[PDB]
Amino acid sequence: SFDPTGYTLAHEHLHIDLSGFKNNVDCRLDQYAFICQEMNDLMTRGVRNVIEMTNRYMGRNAQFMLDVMRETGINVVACTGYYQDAFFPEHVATRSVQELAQEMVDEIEQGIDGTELKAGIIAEIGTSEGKITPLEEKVFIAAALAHNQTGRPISTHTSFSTMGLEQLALLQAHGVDLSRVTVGHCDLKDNLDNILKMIDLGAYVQFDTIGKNSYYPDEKRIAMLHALRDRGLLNRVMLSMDITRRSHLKANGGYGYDYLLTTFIPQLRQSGFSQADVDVMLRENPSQFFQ
Ligand SMILES: [Zn+2]
Ligand SMILES: [Zn+2]
Repeated sequence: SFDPTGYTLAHEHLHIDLSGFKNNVDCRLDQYAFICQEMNDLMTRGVRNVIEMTNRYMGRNAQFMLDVMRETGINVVACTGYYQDAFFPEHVATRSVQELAQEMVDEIEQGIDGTELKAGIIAEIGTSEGKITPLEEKVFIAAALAHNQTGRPISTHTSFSTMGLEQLALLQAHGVDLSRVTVGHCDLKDNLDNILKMIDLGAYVQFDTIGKNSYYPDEKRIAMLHALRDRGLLNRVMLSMDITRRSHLKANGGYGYDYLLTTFIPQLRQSGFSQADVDVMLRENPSQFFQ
């Protein structure tokens, strides 16, 4: 299963389909051969695990993930949960918070999509830009309930690096040990103040939008990583690319998942990070958090 001797990409999508919400086939990331080739490339750079963030109604495909693992040998940790307000199915409003929690618990305990594969994390649970809507609050409470019963960690989605502290306060008010929560997308803006506060509360933070330079530059992500390294806070930071589109794949003229290792990490080491510093974020942290 999980291989603690190798690297872990903390937030990725291997099979996601948000094409129906957008009317864009680019958002239907389901090109098997290409995805398998990308996993083989990751394997050559020491990656052994990928935490998949596609929950049921985001277009998850357990069989596809089982197949990718069978073909490449990479380990994929599947998730369970609900996305964000704009993408919620109608039933998030009509079901009770208890029913939502039960669903997440069964996906963790029995299996997902009719297969033998089980969800290993409650994720990607998100909030909207600059606000937590009533339905998102309900989903976060359900996540808290499912975590309090199964102990599986919670991995979130912050919209443009907003509301992270609010997500933590909500989860903690519902009995969640914040060391079991990792805040996604903290790297889409100058977000040091919030990040330091989140780490102070005991949560893990993620710089998982590496390569998405039209949103925020990698140079600035590197500067923020240095601020964390300077304060001895690297043991709370995890990394990823958050690949979501066909155009992100190398076969389609994109940068691919391994861009993290072929390009970003080399720039990070060039700016001063030791390989040990890198290994804390890519190997140590995930092994301690995801298991
Ligand atoms: Zn996300
Ligand atoms: Zn994502």
